[PDB]
Amino acid sequence: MKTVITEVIASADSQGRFLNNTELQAANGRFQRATASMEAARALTSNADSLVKGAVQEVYNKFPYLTQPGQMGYGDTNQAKCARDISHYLRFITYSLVAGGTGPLDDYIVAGLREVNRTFNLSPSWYIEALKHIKGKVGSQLSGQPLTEANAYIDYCINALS
Amino acid sequence: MKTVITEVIASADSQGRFLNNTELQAANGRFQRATASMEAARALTSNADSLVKGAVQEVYNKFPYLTQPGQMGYGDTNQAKCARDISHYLRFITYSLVAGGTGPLDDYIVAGLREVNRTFNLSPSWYIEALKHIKGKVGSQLSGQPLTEANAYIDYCINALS
Amino acid sequence: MKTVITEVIASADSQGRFLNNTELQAANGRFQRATASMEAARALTSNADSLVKGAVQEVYNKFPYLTQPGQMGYGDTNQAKCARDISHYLRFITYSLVAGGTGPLDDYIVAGLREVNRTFNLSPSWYIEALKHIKGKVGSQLSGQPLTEANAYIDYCINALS
Amino acid sequence: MKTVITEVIASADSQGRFLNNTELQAANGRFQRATASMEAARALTSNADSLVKGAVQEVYNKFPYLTQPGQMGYGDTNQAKCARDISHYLRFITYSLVAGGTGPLDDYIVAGLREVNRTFNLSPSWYIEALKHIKGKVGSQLSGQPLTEANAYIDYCINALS
Amino acid sequence: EHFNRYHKSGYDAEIDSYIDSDEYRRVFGENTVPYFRGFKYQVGQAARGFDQMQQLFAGDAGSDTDRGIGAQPAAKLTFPLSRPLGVT
Amino acid sequence: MQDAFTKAIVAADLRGSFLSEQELNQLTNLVKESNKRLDAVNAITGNAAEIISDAAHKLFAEQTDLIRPGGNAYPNRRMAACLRDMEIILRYVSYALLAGDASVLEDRCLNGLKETYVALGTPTRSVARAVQLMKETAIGYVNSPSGVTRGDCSALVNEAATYFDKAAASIA
Amino acid sequence: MQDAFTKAIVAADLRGSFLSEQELNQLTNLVKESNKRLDAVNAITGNAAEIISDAAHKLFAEQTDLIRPGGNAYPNRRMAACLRDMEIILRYVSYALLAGDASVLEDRCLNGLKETYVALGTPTRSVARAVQLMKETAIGYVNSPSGVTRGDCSALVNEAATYFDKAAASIA
Amino acid sequence: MQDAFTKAIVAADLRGSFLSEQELNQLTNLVKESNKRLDAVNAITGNAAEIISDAAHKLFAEQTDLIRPGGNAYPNRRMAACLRDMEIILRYVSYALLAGDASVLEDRCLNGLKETYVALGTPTRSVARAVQLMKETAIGYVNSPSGVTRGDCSALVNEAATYFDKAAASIA
Amino acid sequence: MNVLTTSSQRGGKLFKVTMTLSPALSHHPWPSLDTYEPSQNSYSVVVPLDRLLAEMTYIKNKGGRVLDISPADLEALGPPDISSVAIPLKVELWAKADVSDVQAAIVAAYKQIFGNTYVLESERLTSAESLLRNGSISVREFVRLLAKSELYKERFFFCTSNNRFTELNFKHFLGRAPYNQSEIAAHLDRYQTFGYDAEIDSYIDSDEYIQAFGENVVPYYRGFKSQSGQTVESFNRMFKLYRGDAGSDTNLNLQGQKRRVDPKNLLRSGRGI
Ligand SMILES: *[C@H](C)[C@H]1/C(=C/c2[nH]c(/C=C3N=C(/C=C4\NC(=O)C(CC)=C4C)C(C)=C\3CCC(=O)O)c(CCC(=O)O)c2C)NC(=O)[C@@H]1C
Ligand SMILES: *[C@H](C)[C@H]1/C(=C/c2[nH]c(/C=C3N=C(/C=C4\NC(=O)C(CC)=C4C)C(C)=C\3CCC(=O)O)c(CCC(=O)O)c2C)NC(=O)[C@@H]1C
Ligand SMILES: *[C@H](C)[C@H]1/C(=C/c2[nH]c(/C=C3N=C(/C=C4\NC(=O)C(CC)=C4C)C(C)=C\3CCC(=O)O)c(CCC(=O)O)c2C)NC(=O)[C@@H]1C
Ligand SMILES: *[C@H](C)[C@H]1/C(=C/c2[nH]c(/C=C3N=C(/C=C4\NC(=O)C(CC)=C4C)C(C)=C\3CCC(=O)O)c(CCC(=O)O)c2C)NC(=O)[C@@H]1C
Ligand SMILES: *[C@H](C)[C@H]1/C(=C/c2[nH]c(/C=C3N=C(/C=C4\NC(=O)C(CC)=C4C)C(C)=C\3CCC(=O)O)c(CCC(=O)O)c2C)NC(=O)[C@@H]1C
Ligand SMILES: *[C@H](C)[C@H]1/C(=C/c2[nH]c(/C=C3N=C(/C=C4\NC(=O)C(CC)=C4C)C(C)=C\3CCC(=O)O)c(CCC(=O)O)c2C)NC(=O)[C@@H]1C
Ligand SMILES: *[C@H](C)[C@H]1/C(=C/c2[nH]c(/C=C3N=C(/C=C4\NC(=O)C(CC)=C4C)C(C)=C\3CCC(=O)O)c(CCC(=O)O)c2C)NC(=O)[C@@H]1C
Ligand SMILES: *[C@H](C)[C@H]1/C(=C/c2[nH]c(/C=C3N=C(/C=C4\NC(=O)C(CC)=C4C)C(C)=C\3CCC(=O)O)c(CCC(=O)O)c2C)NC(=O)[C@@H]1C
Ligand SMILES: *[C@H](C)[C@H]1/C(=C/c2[nH]c(/C=C3N=C(/C=C4\NC(=O)C(CC)=C4C)C(C)=C\3CCC(=O)O)c(CCC(=O)O)c2C)NC(=O)[C@@H]1C
Ligand SMILES: *[C@H](C)[C@H]1/C(=C/c2[nH]c(/C=C3N=C(/C=C4\NC(=O)C(CC)=C4C)C(C)=C\3CCC(=O)O)c(CCC(=O)O)c2C)NC(=O)[C@@H]1C
Ligand SMILES: *[C@H](C)[C@H]1/C(=C/c2[nH]c(/C=C3N=C(/C=C4\NC(=O)C(CC)=C4C)C(C)=C\3CCC(=O)O)c(CCC(=O)O)c2C)NC(=O)[C@@H]1C
Ligand SMILES: *[C@H](C)[C@H]1/C(=C/c2[nH]c(/C=C3N=C(/C=C4\NC(=O)C(CC)=C4C)C(C)=C\3CCC(=O)O)c(CCC(=O)O)c2C)NC(=O)[C@@H]1C
Repeated sequence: MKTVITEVIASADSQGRFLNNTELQAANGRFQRATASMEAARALTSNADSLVKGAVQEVYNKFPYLTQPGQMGYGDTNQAKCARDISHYLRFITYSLVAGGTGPLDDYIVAGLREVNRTFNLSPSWYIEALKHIKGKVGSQLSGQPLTEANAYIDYCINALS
Repeated sequence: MKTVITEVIASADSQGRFLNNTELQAANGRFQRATASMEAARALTSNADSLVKGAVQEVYNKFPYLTQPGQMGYGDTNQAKCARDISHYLRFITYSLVAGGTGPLDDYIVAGLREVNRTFNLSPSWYIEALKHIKGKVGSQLSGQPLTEANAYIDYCINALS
Repeated sequence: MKTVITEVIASADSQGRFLNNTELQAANGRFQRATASMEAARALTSNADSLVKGAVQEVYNKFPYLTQPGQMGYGDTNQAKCARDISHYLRFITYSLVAGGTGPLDDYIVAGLREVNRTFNLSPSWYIEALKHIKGKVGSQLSGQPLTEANAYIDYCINALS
Repeated sequence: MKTVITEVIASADSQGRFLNNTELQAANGRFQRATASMEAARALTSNADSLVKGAVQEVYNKFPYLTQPGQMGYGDTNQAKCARDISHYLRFITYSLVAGGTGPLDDYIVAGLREVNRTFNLSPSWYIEALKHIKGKVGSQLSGQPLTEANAYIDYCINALS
Repeated sequence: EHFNRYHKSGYDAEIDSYIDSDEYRRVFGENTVPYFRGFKYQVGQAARGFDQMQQLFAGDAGSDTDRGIGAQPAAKLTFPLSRPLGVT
Repeated sequence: MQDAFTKAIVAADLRGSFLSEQELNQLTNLVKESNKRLDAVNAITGNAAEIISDAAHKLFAEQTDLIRPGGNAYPNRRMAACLRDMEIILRYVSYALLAGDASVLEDRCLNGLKETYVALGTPTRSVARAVQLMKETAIGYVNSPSGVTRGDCSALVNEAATYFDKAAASIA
Repeated sequence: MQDAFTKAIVAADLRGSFLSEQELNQLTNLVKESNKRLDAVNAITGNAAEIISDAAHKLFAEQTDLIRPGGNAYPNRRMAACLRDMEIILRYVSYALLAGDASVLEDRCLNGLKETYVALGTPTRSVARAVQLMKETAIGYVNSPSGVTRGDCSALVNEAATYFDKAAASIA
Repeated sequence: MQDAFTKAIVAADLRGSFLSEQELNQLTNLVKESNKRLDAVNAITGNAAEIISDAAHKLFAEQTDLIRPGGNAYPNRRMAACLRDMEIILRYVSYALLAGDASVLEDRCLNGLKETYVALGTPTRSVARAVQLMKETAIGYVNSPSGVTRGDCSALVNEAATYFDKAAASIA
Repeated sequence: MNVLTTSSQRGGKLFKVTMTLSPALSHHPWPSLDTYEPSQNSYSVVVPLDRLLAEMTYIKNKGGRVLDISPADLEALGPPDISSVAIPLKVELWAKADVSDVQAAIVAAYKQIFGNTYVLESERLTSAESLLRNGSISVREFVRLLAKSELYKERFFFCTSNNRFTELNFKHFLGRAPYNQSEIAAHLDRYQTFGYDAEIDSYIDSDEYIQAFGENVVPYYRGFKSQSGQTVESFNRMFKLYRGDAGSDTNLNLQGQKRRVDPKNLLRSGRGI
């Protein structure tokens, strides 16, 4: 899993060399940031649910036809799934904030994203809206660096999805 | 040349991906530290000379026989060289402080150190004393993080020499 | 470009050996089939247009919302493109029939399909319908082996798209 | 073992793809040809013996000295072997006709041919005559494609031997 | 082919693709250090083998170094590789 | 490798004999079916994507836990693998079907598969299940195509089954 | 590789001297801007996908022929490449922007690029165009972000430009 | 790679058009000749060894010096190469003949061959000569087989020639 | 072979793969027909999870075939600790044993006779236990009853091969592992004519059983310590037959009943038959 700390270790390990000042400087960077990151995670974790409801909802407004019978958005099972999925995205994001790297995101969400989505005919677009809607809400509960961090990670996914 | 900034770029580049939050965190670390680093360099640069004299000198006290005729420490040419050399070590150290990485040290000093030293029968020991003596003096002009940084780099060489 | 003939040459060539009876047998197969293949192509080529109209149309019936303003199906430019695109698919299919291999399809259509489609947000689904609708029409003008051939190639794309 | 069918599988398998129309066309070729091939085999199988006698014989006419004492052609053991060997060649040829590929020939006869022959001082020439004589006889019992097939394989060996 | 591989999957997969390539395995499966197979005819070779290998391989004193000026030199096989056949 | 023809040869070889006339007649008739045989294959390959897609849906509806955190098909990365694998198995099966022989399937594909699954902690049972799910869907197509001359494919259908089953068994 | 700091070092080295106080003050100042610098980069990376997407659309609206049969962006395969390339160039540019030095961009990306394009028959002109289109879009984001402390980024903005332009020039 | 069919396609593609009815009729008739075409190839492959053997004998009878000490075919090792080369060229030619297109031959076999020969110091003229010697022998077989239905092969014969000649020319 | 790292520098579970090498897969750079080094007939590689699929396909597409795959973490684990079996412990059932002592024996017997394998309340045998503790049955005789019991047959003898059942038997009834191919052959022939009961009888009846823990001693593990007339390799075979504490003989596990001792290893100790 890719976090700042793991990477410098890895790099040191490959070369076969002790951790020297170079790497520690980097580490120092992380952990300094953490304070903001951690704050952001506390905020998302708390409002989770509400964010999720709002998102799922949004998607339907954005793509009305999904809720029509014979579509994907239709019938509770699917709605349940839709909820579940977004929860996941969120969950991971928090993780990544705390871990201080994209690592968690990469391994759970991103790797294999395309093919899964292809085989089950999940349209990236949807997810994206979810995220965007989220981003917008988060853009109230947070501020300054905490906010900035939250965004970064949220986006990271947008880009991976698109 | 290995600095924090170059490394994260490199790592990003290998994976083939844009610089994401992971790397920036690291970079940030380098930049915040710089203030201390820079301070240290200003201090060494100024007292350079005095440090050098003191060191060279020390070495002779430590290894009296060097100054006897038919030895290496003997006759001005050699003394001049001895001075020159230590100057270099110092010079590079400053560089490394400023560059925020061992890079400068590795490429100028360390790579090829052994063989040079072997072929000309320069005893690592000597250099080491020089450094140690230096370290001790620096341990007065500096304090707190500035100091800490100075040490790190000075040591890094000790270890490479030994 | 992958056709029967090119492949056997390739395989022969890799091993470093003359074309022996093994390969010619294969070639013979391609040539015998051609008569049917060629027939199919003449049939598609002639009805091209009509097939295209029908398809494009279909897509809109299948996905009404596309024609609404602010969507992709909306505004003539897009419709023009939509037409163009399907034409292409067809064109290539004919090619492949005649060339006696998927080659033409692979190199024009398939390779890079995903990424193009991702970057411009073309939904595979659409294309698919187009094709299916086509397949259904073709299932009248043709019969026996000619038909069979037509299908094979049409499908090949369906699978690549999905 | 190299037959048409095995090869297309192999090629398909390497690229990691399903058997598509390209390969089936090829396969079809093998099967269509079979009818002729099979016919040829029935013909050789039946006249085997007679072909063998004739061949062995021929060789001796062509190279009288072989039958002199102290030579290879001399003394029954050797004659027996000589017979055996040619039988083999024939046997395999039939196999190859039926298998629809050189495969059987390659693996039994051809691979290692040279070294065997070198170490035991079997002169390729001999075998060749055998074959040629055969080819000539076969050129009566067969006709049209059946014939053509028979030749191909017979030759294939001539070339390998030479 | 390789440039695409690198863009999908990065330097590690790029490198792995040469060592795991069938060609590498057949000539020097395991237990054999790689040697210069160029300059002599290799099945499948394609002409241009010999000519391009002479550009990539200087003398035995030459090396592939960057130390002269930091950058590696430019490809030097791009123009070859894309030459038409001379009017027969 | 091997296939129906080559196989018969090899047998004959060890006896040291020309092919028996009886034995030819196996092959002679085998040829006659070719066309049927081909169409069968064509049907699978044509529907491939779908076959899988379908089977998967059903697999996950049954064994909900596979897709739950802590399950074997979670997260995405894993899911992807699971799909990929299914497909492969299918691919091979098809190959066999054309060859007219299990071998190819056994040797390239099935050999070592169980053990892999074991080492990973993949539940072999579920894998097997998937394979069957696939089987049924596949037959579905083989047996109900479009534009094909009407006739009896049973013989082929059963052989298809067997291949699927060898797979199921050796994995399981 | 190289960046602003390392560079200054190297210069100093050949003179054989400690770093001039004047020169330190370049770096000292450079540090102070860091935060700005970072955000700039962050902005690009965050919008990457879009930047490209956008630029492309505009590129193809202008030079219709690229996407017509016989053009260089046709067929799909080629199109894909063209997109890929754009992205890469961008990626590097960003890198440079962080480093505070063109080098990385020059050495990995720009060096030999023209000639490649030439050999392939890719029209260098159009490539250059794309790069600019990108430039403008990118600046767009760098310069108009959200939730960031307001101040002046011009200095950075211009340096960004230059990088884009070095690219445009050497390709062209 | 390329061949007769594929080629026509490609042309059509750049026009952006479905195949002309006229153009189909090229391919339609090309098919009809297949059988002839095949036999031609079969004839070469069947006689390969001989073709070479023969050509060589004649080559060395003419240019005695090649086989004299200090010549290019001396000693054994060199001789071997010379034979090997002949074969290769032949092999390719055949390939082309089947494809119905020079390309394959031009790209893998011919392109850069001259330069190689130059660098080695092997006398290009002699090589060319050999190629012709081969040509004549080969045609010999193509044109005079046994058990083939008698008819006109000229068309194919000439195309064969051309291939050989492209070779001769580009080497020379 | 030993694997030195469990995981790659990039996170990734390494997996040891064992194949039969083929000339194509590796060959000497020598003139003449390609030959793999004889010593590496069975080659082993440790690959990260990512390259595992590619690695295995390539092996199989050549004439290679996969002998087995195993996670590197299970591999590169200590050989089991022999602490508990170095000195078995031993249980004696005195005459006029009080209630507890009889219980201890029973437990111990089930442990050794069945392996770690668990015996459920319903599986347990009241009748046999009944007899012990009002006299009438020897510990030796109880042991016979257990090996006669279906419980025993269902686990050991009805799932695995008779080849496997023999050594399975050896270990339970005698601490020893089997020495030599002959022992395995003798038992197999006994089983074919006499049947299952006679074979079971022949281990308890054997003097080796009598000489150690002859009567009224629960069998203990003689193997893992030096025994008379025991081939040195038998000691190694005991490490294969006995894997750790909390490792059992289980029909239950996937492909449960297999051979711990390869036939070839038995042949080394002795051949003749
Ligand atoms: C929400 C916008 C839409 C929606 C979603 C939806 N998802 C599925 C099925 C799956 N969703 C995922 C996604 C994930 N699973 C994971 O493990 C992860 C990573 C942690 C993600 C992001 C997966 C894998 C599936 C496949 C099967 C499964 O449920 O696990 C469906 C069902 C579609 C089907 O037929 O299989 C749906 C509908 N639901 C909606 O209503 C929105 C349109
Ligand atoms: C000082 C503690 C002792 C001493 C030193 C001394 N050094 C040399 C010669 C060399 N010393 C170096 C060192 C460097 N040159 C470099 O380029 C670098 C990297 C930037 C270093 C660290 C080198 C390379 C030389 C060899 C070439 C040269 O002529 O400088 C000598 C002379 C040895 C000789 O054989 O002439 C000496 C004596 N002198 C003292 O008094 C101390 C014992
Ligand atoms: C039709 C089902 C829908 C539709 C299509 C549509 N396509 C585009 C843009 C492109 N379509 C393609 C496809 C191809 N171009 C090729 O070169 C090939 C291979 C020969 C194919 C299959 C491409 C590449 C483009 C992108 C570049 C271009 O402009 O051609 C659009 C425009 C979308 C955009 O500009 O972002 C549209 C709308 N239109 C409809 O009405 C259907 C929904
Ligand atoms: C017949 C034209 C001449 C002749 C032949 C002859 N052969 C041998 C010995 C061998 N012949 C072969 C050939 C094969 N063995 C195989 O397995 C195969 C593949 C199916 C072939 C083609 C072999 C291998 C041997 C070597 C040893 C053996 O026992 O086979 C001999 C004996 C020579 C010797 O040195 O032992 C002879 C004489 N006999 C004639 O009269 C003709 C001149
Ligand atoms: C899907 C129905 C089930 C599933 C599959 C699954 N597989 C893996 C991982 C691998 N599976 C294989 C498969 C093969 N190895 C071979 O040799 C062949 C035949 C040629 C196949 C088909 C392999 C090699 C792997 C390991 C390497 C890889 O990355 O694929 C996983 C992932 C395991 C992990 O921990 O990452 C999964 C999930 N498992 C399920 O949940 C389904 C029941
Ligand atoms: C069997 C599952 C179903 C079925 C099959 C069936 N097919 C035919 C006949 C033919 N099928 C083909 C198809 C091909 N031949 C080829 O060369 C290729 C590869 C390019 C294919 C795909 C052909 C050519 C024939 C012969 C002509 C024809 O189509 O009639 C039959 C008829 C009997 C026969 O063996 O010829 C049958 C029965 N039909 C069913 O009812 C099943 C659902
Ligand atoms: C898009 C704006 C234009 C375009 C691009 C295009 N590029 C290629 C092919 C390649 N381009 C590169 C690019 C690079 N090589 C490098 O090393 C770097 C820096 C690291 C870059 C950016 C390379 C390697 C290739 C060659 C490999 C390949 O063919 O993929 C093509 C394809 C050319 C072809 O004929 O196939 C294209 C189309 N072309 C346009 O139309 C735009 C103007
Ligand atoms: C410039 C293009 C636009 C802009 C940027 C801007 N940023 C700041 C200040 C900060 N921004 C950051 C951002 C980061 N620091 C980090 O370490 C990281 C990566 C982990 C980021 C992304 C931070 C922490 C600061 C300092 C705290 C703060 O938010 O104030 C400024 C203020 C100037 C200064 O810091 O000296 C500015 C101007 N804002 C604009 O006006 C431009 C559009
Ligand atoms: C024979 C007609 C004439 C002859 C030939 C000859 N060739 C060599 C050496 C080489 N030949 C080649 C040629 C090829 N490389 C390719 O890629 C192809 C096909 C695409 C060919 C045909 C090569 C590469 C070599 C050099 C390496 C090698 O030996 O394999 C020689 C030997 C000369 C030397 O000094 O090596 C000769 C003699 N020369 C004659 O005299 C005949 C007229
Ligand atoms: C031309 C150099 C010579 C010649 C050729 C010729 N051939 C035929 C007819 C056939 N040739 C073949 C051969 C094959 N068909 C295959 O499928 C394969 C690969 C396994 C081969 C080798 C076949 C089957 C035919 C059809 C039946 C037949 O043999 O006649 C003809 C007849 C006319 C035509 O256009 O095909 C001719 C003329 N005849 C010559 O003059 C040269 C001797
Ligand atoms: C000949 C007297 C007997 C015989 C030999 C024989 N060997 C093989 C196959 C192999 N033999 C070896 C031997 C070696 N490989 C080595 O590297 C070394 C020296 C370092 C030896 C001695 C090997 C490894 C093989 C297998 C792989 C390979 O081909 O290299 C065979 C063929 C077996 C097969 O089925 O492939 C034979 C026949 N066997 C006899 O019949 C004679 C009694
Ligand atoms: C419960 C937390 C989980 C679980 C357990 C489980 N275990 C078995 C079977 C056995 N487990 C052991 C355990 C031990 N053997 C020992 O001697 C020790 C330490 C001394 C332990 C802890 C053994 C010996 C067995 C094998 C014998 C037997 O099964 O009778 C099973 C049964 C396996 C089966 O398929 O029958 C289970 C279920 N499994 C779960 O579901 C939990 C996660």
